Amino acid sequence: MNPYIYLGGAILAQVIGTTLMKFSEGFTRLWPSVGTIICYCASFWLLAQTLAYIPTGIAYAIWSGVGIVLISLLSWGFFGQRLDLPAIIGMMLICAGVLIINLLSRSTPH
Amino acid sequence: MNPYIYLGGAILAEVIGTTLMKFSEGFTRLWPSVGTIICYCASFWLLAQTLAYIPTGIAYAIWSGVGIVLISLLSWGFFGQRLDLPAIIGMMLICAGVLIINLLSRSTPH
Ligand SMILES: c1ccc([P+](c2ccccc2)(c2ccccc2)c2ccccc2)cc1
Repeated sequence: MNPYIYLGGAILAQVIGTTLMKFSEGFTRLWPSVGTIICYCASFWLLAQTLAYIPTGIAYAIWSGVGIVLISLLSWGFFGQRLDLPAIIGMMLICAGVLIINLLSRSTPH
Repeated sequence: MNPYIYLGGAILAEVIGTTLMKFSEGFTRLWPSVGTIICYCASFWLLAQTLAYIPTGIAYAIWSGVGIVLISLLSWGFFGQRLDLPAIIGMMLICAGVLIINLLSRSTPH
């Protein structure tokens, strides 16, 4: 795999998984439930493979924060698309997170 | 039960889980790896108990502020690393980002 394509897959898995679990309200359908756990385990594996390459606690927090803001922003657009302050600030936060991951990566000896 | 104590325990379970996940070094240590799975699942369960008494964004704001300091202290303590300039800005972004998004976000329709 490519580590950024795999990261995009992990972001996609987080978006689908949170939404699917929210709709399900628990484990309802067995194949969705097992598949959701497997997609999260595959996503978690990428963090374990990237353990020393970037500082773990800050990296997880930035990825998680970007993820829930992205999930909320996608849900907000589904409710109705607004050029409003939380959506604008959410995009700025995601852009700052992407920039901060580069800065964390380049302040970590490769 | 006491929900404030449960939330503190839920955060502690994540911080210990993340500490075990770093200690496990790419899944090489078997017994911390087994403990890691249990600690995150326990954190999720304690969080599930919490989110019947403290709302999701309110809980996330507390989790974001309290938890980062605790894992950072352990990160210096056992893994010998210091927060550099972009990591400090990242911590500021995590701390203030939840508050501004939660303040300016608009209510769910359903
Ligand atoms: C397990 C179950 C729920 C959460 P989260 C959350 C999900 C994704 C990214 C960031 C946060 C949540 C999301 C939507 C509905 C309910 C719960 C979560 C974590 C800590 C504190 C509050 C909320 C976390 C782990």
